[PDB]
Amino acid sequence: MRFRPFTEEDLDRLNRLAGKRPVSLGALRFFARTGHSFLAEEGEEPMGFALAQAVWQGEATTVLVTRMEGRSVEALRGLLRAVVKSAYDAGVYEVALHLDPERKELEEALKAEGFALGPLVLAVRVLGSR
Repeated sequence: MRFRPFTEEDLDRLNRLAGKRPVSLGALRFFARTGHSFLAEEGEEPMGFALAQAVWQGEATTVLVTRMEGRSVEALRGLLRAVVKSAYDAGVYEVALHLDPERKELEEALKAEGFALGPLVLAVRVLGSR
């Protein structure tokens, strides 16, 4: 298992991991530039990815993970660790992401990597695209 930044040449790798929610090249390019996004692979096989960016919240920075995918707890843990280290080296105050409670592997990985789960819940109103 290894963890590294991804580039445009990794589009197919990320999309092999993305299920029915593809990653566009535009999204790949944005996230490759943040310094907080990574890909996991076991040998040549893609095993996970994390898309994240720094968000100023007025007094401090949160690194917000938009998306994480992973085929094993090990992959997810290592991605969490890479995101956390990129946040820590940059003096970022916290790392946040949204957990779907049915994703049991991610729940296990978050806990193992020292994340507090809840009690805040995501409230969303979808307006749609032009």
